[PDB]
Amino acid sequence: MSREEVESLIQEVLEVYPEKARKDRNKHLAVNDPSKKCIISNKKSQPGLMTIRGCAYAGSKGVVWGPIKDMIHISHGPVGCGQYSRAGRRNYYIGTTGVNAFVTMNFTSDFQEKDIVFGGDKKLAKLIDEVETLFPLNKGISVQSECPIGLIGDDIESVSKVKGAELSKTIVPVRCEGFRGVSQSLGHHIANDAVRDWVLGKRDEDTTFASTPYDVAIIGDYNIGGDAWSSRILLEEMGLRCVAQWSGDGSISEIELTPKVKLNLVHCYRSMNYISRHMEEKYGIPWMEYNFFGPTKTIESLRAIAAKFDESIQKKCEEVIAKYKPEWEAVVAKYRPRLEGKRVMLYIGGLRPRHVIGAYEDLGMEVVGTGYEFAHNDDYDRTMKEMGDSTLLYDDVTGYEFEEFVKRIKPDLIGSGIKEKFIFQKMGIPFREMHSWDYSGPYHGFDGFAIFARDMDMTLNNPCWKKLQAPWE
Amino acid sequence: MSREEVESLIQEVLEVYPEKARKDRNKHLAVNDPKCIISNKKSQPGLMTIRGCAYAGSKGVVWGPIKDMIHISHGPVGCGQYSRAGRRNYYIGTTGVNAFVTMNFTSDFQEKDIVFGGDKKLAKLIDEVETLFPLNKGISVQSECPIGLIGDDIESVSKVKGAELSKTIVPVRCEGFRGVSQSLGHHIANDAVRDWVLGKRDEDTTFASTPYDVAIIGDYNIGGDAWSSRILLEEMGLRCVAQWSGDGSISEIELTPKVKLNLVHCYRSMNYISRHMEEKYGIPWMEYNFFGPTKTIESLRAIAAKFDESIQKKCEEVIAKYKPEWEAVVAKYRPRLEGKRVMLYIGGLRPRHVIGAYEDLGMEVVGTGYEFAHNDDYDRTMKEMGDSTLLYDDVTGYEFEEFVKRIKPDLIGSGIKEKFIFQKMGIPFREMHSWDYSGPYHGFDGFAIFARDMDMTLNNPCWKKLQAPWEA
Amino acid sequence: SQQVDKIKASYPLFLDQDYKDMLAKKRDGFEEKYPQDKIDEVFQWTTTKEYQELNFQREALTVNPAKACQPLGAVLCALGFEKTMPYVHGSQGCVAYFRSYFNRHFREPVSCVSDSMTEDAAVFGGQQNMKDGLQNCKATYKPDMIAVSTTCMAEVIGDDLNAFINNSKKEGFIPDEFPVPFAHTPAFVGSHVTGWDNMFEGIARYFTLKSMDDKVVGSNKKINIVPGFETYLGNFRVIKRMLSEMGVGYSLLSDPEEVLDTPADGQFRMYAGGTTQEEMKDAPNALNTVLLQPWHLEKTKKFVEGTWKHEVPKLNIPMGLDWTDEFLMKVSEISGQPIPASLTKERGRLVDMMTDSHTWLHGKRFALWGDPDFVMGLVKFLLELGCEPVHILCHNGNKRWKKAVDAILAASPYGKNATVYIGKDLWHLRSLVFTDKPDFMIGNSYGKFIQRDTLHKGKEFEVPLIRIGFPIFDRHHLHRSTTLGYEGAMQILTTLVNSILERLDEETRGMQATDYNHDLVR
Amino acid sequence: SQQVDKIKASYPLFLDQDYKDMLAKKRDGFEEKYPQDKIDEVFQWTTTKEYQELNFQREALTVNPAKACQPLGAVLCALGFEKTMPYVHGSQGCVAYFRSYFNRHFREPVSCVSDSMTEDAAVFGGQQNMKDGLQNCKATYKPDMIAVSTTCMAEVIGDDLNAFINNSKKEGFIPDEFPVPFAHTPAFVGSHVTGWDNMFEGIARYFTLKSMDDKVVGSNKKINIVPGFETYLGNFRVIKRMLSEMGVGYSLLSDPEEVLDTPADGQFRMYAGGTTQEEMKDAPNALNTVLLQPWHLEKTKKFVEGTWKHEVPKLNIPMGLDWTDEFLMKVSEISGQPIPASLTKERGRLVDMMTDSHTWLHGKRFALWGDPDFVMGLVKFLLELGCEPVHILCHNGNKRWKKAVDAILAASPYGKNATVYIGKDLWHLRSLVFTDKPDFMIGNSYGKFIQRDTLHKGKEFEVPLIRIGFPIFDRHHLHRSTTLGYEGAMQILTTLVNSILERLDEETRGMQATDYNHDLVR
Ligand code: ICS
Ligand code: CLF
Ligand code: CLF
Ligand SMILES: [Fe+3]
Ligand SMILES: [Fe+3]
Repeated sequence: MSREEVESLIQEVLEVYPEKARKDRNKHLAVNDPSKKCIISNKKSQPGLMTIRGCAYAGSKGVVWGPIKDMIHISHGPVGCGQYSRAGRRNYYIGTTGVNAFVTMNFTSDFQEKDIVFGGDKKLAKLIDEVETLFPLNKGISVQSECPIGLIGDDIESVSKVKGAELSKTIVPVRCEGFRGVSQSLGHHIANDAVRDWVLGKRDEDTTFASTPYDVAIIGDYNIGGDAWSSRILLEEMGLRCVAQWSGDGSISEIELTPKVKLNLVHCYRSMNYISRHMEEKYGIPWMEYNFFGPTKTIESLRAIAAKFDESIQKKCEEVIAKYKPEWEAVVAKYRPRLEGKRVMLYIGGLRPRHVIGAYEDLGMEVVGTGYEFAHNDDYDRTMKEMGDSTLLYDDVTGYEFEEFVKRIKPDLIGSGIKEKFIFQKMGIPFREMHSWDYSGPYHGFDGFAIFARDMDMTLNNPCWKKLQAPWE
Repeated sequence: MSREEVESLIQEVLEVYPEKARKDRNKHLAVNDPKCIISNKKSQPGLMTIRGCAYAGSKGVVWGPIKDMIHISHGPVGCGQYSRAGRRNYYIGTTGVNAFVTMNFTSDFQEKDIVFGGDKKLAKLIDEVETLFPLNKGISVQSECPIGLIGDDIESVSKVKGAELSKTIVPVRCEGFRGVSQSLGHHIANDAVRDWVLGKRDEDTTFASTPYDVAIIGDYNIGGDAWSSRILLEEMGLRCVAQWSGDGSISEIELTPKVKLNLVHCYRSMNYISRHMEEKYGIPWMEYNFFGPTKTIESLRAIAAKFDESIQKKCEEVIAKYKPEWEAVVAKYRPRLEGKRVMLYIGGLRPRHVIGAYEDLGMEVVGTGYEFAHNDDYDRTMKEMGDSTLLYDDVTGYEFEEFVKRIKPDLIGSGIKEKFIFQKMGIPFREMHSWDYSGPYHGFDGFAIFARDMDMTLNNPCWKKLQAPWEA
Repeated sequence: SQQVDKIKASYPLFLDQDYKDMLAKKRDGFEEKYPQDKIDEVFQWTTTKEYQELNFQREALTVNPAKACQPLGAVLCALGFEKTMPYVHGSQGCVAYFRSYFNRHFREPVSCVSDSMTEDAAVFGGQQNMKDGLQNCKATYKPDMIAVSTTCMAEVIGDDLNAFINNSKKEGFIPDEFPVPFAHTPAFVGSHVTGWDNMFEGIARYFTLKSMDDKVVGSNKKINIVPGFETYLGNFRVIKRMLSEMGVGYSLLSDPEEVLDTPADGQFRMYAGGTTQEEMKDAPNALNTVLLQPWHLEKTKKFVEGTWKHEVPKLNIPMGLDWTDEFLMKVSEISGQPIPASLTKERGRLVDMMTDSHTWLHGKRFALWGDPDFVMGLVKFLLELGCEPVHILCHNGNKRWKKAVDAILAASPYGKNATVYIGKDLWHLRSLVFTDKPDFMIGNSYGKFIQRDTLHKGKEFEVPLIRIGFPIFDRHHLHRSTTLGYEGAMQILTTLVNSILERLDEETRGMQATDYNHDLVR
Repeated sequence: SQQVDKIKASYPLFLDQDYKDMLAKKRDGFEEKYPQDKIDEVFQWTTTKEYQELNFQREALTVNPAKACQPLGAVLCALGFEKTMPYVHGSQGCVAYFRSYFNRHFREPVSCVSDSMTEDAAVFGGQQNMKDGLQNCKATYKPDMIAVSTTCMAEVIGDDLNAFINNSKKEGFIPDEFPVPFAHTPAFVGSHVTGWDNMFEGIARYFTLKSMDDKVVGSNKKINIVPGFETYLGNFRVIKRMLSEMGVGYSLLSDPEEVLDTPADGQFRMYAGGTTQEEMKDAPNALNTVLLQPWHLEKTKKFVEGTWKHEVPKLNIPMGLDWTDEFLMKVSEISGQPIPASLTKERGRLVDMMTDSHTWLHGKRFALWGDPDFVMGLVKFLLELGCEPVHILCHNGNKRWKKAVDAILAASPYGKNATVYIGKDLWHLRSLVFTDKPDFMIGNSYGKFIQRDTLHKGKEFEVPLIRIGFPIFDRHHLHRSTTLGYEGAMQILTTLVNSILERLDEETRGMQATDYNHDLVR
């Protein structure tokens, strides 16, 4: 329950590791107390410990670039990467797939041995020509590098520059080979820099865009189940004009137009803080962080965004809060009495392990443990404030550690990814997917909170959990 | 097919029966030569006859298809339920609003309706029908078994409630115990149309007539069979004022006394009201056959001769238009069905009416028979069937199996209570009642379907697979 | 006009212009049809709650019933006995319908005979028909046994079956020791499930009532299983499967599993398998008797308890998680055999499927109908899955059954919006799914016309049908399914969740409109 | 806006007017969208035949592949062995994808580790990761064996698996006797099925190569069964069920049936069942070895025949009627056991179902795709039902396989309009179903976007999908189905016939339009 137990539990679990892994894993587990202070992150994964982490290709193709809908993204390399990630993440978009949008499609060079020996650059140029005859309405091409691209001495940048100038088309080389970095984290950074060097500056000397004092861009909202659409409505009801969404339902033109906005609203810090810092240096555009999980954080974030403008936007902000007040209050009234006091454990990626705690507490729930796959030290600094004392914190948790932590703490609900869902459902612990929203959502904004509360209730209080044991042992 | 074979076969099948049934069944089995068979007689008890009842012949056959009328299955719940949507009398309409064919209206008799009678229930029922189905254009009351045995009087209810609501309520006493077959159901149903509906417009003079007006009698639109026939006669120039009863309305039937000609497809089920209209209205009637090209060509011309030379010219136009179509059907499917022998057992018309369609595909009918046909039906069958072919009336399940075991036909055409018997024996089977949910088979457009359906079933690969490769 | 290389059956043949114009000219000139604007107004009226109130005030007219008549069930009960010919004393038109009805659902041969009582028999009784009928049947189809029920004709004129059979053996039409069980099965009483009850009670009486002198309960160390009116082949199989895994001696009394699933191997078998007469005569020596569908086996229970002196346990139909559990534990207590790890695993995997699919099942609103025992297990399983059975209809249900079901609903929050209807028909249900629209219907093939009516009002009002029950005519081989035990629960679960997902796929298949939710992973 | 009365998820939430206008302003203001009439004209062009010609000229671009990479199959092969951890030497992202892919299809845990080769290993080799990885995995998850495959990274830099493992044992990272078989599974060669072959052949030689002197063929009187890459739980179980009914001793080598179907009983089981190491050592003593999917087991075949000296019979996959017969007849010949009466009946029952359904199956045109053995058995069975496999596609098929399938089509009239494609993908197939419209598709969940594209062109061009294959993500528990043997033939037949009938019902539900064909009995 607290302090000496949780820390004795941590040494309890680690006694099974070889010394090398034990010493390294010890530094990634810690107990909270609201400056690295108590835990390291963003380090190598110990081999053979069943990590949940993905690669840098996942962080660049599946996360940042994939959602851009009017572009064609090519998985450059063997056929595995693009296939396992085809339509795996529910970053929603409006469009005619195969004609002017291509998110859920899988374009690949499908490497054979002939291309590992000879290189795959000549094929890539030939691929780009085939793409252009068959998909004339694509507004850009990105080349996501898979593991073999770097190890064989290929140069995708020269192909991109030559074919790009030939076809007068933006062609984005991205060196997001899976062996780079320690996780999806470097994938974001590689992808951010690839947006910078090849897309973001295309309209720097263009002056035709009619700006306005309320122009704004949403950064780090990938529209999981319409999450970015549940956020946009609230901002435009506040009087703002949202020029772009990165990258959920986003377009190439929305990215190119972002340097014209007055404020960059960063939802996901871990994956987009790189391009935000560059846009403040190059274009002087300030950027702030916000949180649209639950009514508390959303109301707090709406007011903080309005303060950056004039009294009109601040007076609309209070009209919006008042309009949705009866709605989210009815949601809380109906579902909090069913979820009050239930303890939840979380393990997600780089933002949500902390960003959803406010939503859980609005329903009266308590996060007794959270953790990130690939977060950095500045992510854990923000996490310290959002969680109580004596709560468990884990970085790059192992399958064994996670299972062991859940057995001792006995949380009432777990929120994580697909590679953990079926482990704990068999253990009798209700489980919600906090990546794909368990094919439900959206969870952002006020409209998302209603779904969120409904989803946590239906699973926690489902009758199926009472029937795990046979009435005869 | 030696003819001492078939006669000796008929013999060494009836040795299983006790003498009483053997003697009566011996008269219902004969081999012909184009006066040797009796029919329309009682079924022998406990021998698994394929026959239905007079309720089936009246509600399920003659009246049911009439779409803007509501037919009440008067009696316990069983009869209306097993016959709901059982046969595919197709119609155009909005079921539950202006049409009601596939619906099941019943009085659901309980014990207190059996002891106290169900006429008070029948009168309150007719009211409930009027409130919940205002666009119905008539109600018929089809009597199930108990109605006549408990001394009910549906007609007094029908005459009282008929005048009160100024609506036509037809009492039909088609109790299943009456008669020996569905045949009497036809007759009882025919007499009920004659006495309660057909004369409705004897006074009227407002229907503008036409020398080319006709009406089809006895086509119940199984899979659109009536629509596939009406097209052929309307392209010939004739006018079809009525279809009895496939996709038929009460108004169409009421206007039938105004035609110049009645074309009867099914004689056995509709000859009754056909003769009556010739007696009362002078309207002549003629038989025809729209099964296969040969019989359709022959019928179209015979029908055309009853008119002037305009129609006979429009006739030969029709024959020439569909000439390439049906000829393509034959060239494609006759080489696949040529020389193969069919055994048939159906109801009262098709056992002889489809013989010509099977011949246009090069098939031969080594045996046929009827469930409930009369002796005049078998007189017509003598001409259509060849020499030394087996004929059976009200054949028993045991007889039908033993006949097929020896004759070994290439395809059997019968009903649903026989399909899965001969399929397991390895003999292809086509339903000649429901067309096996295919059709239509009438006319030229139907012959294409008919030919494709006989071929897909007879030459289906599944038939060469009945024997395990390790049991041989 | 037919194109030889692309031959069109009725659909879509009559969509051609020359047919559409010809049907339009038939209507306008001869049918005197009501104007479409009127029939549109009427159809809309028939979906209103005002119409529903008139609909539910009926008391004399029944529209689209959800039941059959007794003899139908008596035939099916009889088919479950070895080399037994079903025989219904009365008029022949009923057997034509009984066989046709079962043919279309099982797509198999269904052997049954009549003694073809006619006008003459109505005024003098059917005794002669019974004498010739039995004799003609025994010599022609060589059954080991003939089980006699009645049509409603024979029940009205008061034919005494016991006397008529005894006179048939007295006069030497059938041997005196030839088993001829009989039951009165009047069609104006109860429904088809009652015919099953009466037939089985009559067959049990014929083989046990006089031989009780030497019967001691439990001497054969077996349990008797009475399945009731059952039209799924997998339900017979799954019961005998679990009992075999438990190592429990059992006797399934009335087993039509073999006869209704004979192989197509070049020969037709009239009889196959079934309960032997030896098992029926020895049934009173069983430890106890279990009734799988107790809500239409009332008479059978009274006889089993009154004459065999078996303590028939109070078990619900083994449908769903909880009731399959109670069923195995009761069989384990009676037989002394433990529940083997094979069934403990199978239960676990059912639970695993429930947890895997609960997010799509939760809150889904179902209307459903069928027979009382089948319906109450479906309602029970639906609540266990987190679904809401909004409309529960059982035309042949009684009042104490409704109170039992209402108690199951009250014991779960997912039954808060549920209402149980008895004595109502599928035209009553048509109104209910219009005024209190659920998401799906669980019923037989007669529900397809309710889906057809809901679709006519509008696509957002359509209530898709999920075909579970009897009869199923417009789908093939569903009679092979299972709805009992854990296996049956797994099939029902899969059917339900995948019905929800294919409907979601259909609604979100619109490009650039709703296909943003056309997820690959669900 | 949300009503707490009826919460709306993404669908149909974003159909509300206030969300609709917003997305319209987002489009008009900042998306620089092409005019809708351009998008329509282009979409139309993509359905034409000119586009198909361009589509089939592609040499370098692959769009929507129908295959995965080798290590995926190596993981699945390894999960079938008792208490073994699949271990993929290479970069960790692959393993995260391998587990996710299998989690979503089986809806079960899938345990698999990596040694997380990173930037440094690309220049110095991954020998250190293999040392600590094997030591970490063995102590943490306590497996009895560790099966090693590779990612394409580890293959490009040329890491020698044999030495890396040996030097891990030499230095004491794992005991010298701890079983650690291995296989090079390069993602740029073949497909996921090759990874299954490579892994199994590598596991085989590990237990068999240096021990053949003590082996004599047939001394254990059993038959080895190698299932290959198999993702239907029923297929493993139907093989074992029929072999037990025949009284044939067998060894199913690679049996993941238990681990992919553990019960939910309040406890997680990382390992469950599987082929033990003792069976793998005894496998050379078998009468013979049968390959259920020989077209992706050629490496294993050559090892079994060459080293075990087993005369591997030339058998097609036991899919359909004829090939299930030849399979049972071969197993009978090898084991000497006769085919029991239970399988004779079951075959007949499948035959009976074909006879009852042939009218609806005859002439139906199917496009289909999948792995080579699965596709040719489905092609064979379709021909046995009288169906036309119009478009046959196997992305990972070779030309020797295509000639084998082309001869199967030539031996039947129902393969006359059939063409077999190799090296093509679902974007190729999307053109074939537009320009040569079949009636249905039979494939995995990826075909759902092809059906969505056909419907956009119009209702009359929609080609419904029948989900038979791998992966199936948008339905629940179809992985429990069966496709092998008679039982698998009956499920497929049932799925085919009823999908046809559900489409007819949908097309003929129009009130007073097409419902004239909305028959109750079909
Ligand atoms: S981008 Fe990141 S792992 Fe910030 S790679 Fe990952 S759609 Fe997670 S915690 Mo999947 S840093 Fe987004 C994420 Fe968070 S794919 Fe989604 S849920 S808010
Ligand atoms: S000959 Fe009807 S099935 Fe019968 S026992 Fe009565 S309700 Fe049931 Fe014809 S009219 Fe009908 S169908 Fe028969 S009863 Fe008579
Ligand atoms: S870490 Fe990441 S996912 Fe892994 S490969 Fe590398 S980029 Fe890709 Fe791809 S193709 Fe199959 S899954 Fe690998 S082994 Fe080669
Ligand atoms: Fe059958
Ligand atoms: Fe599972």
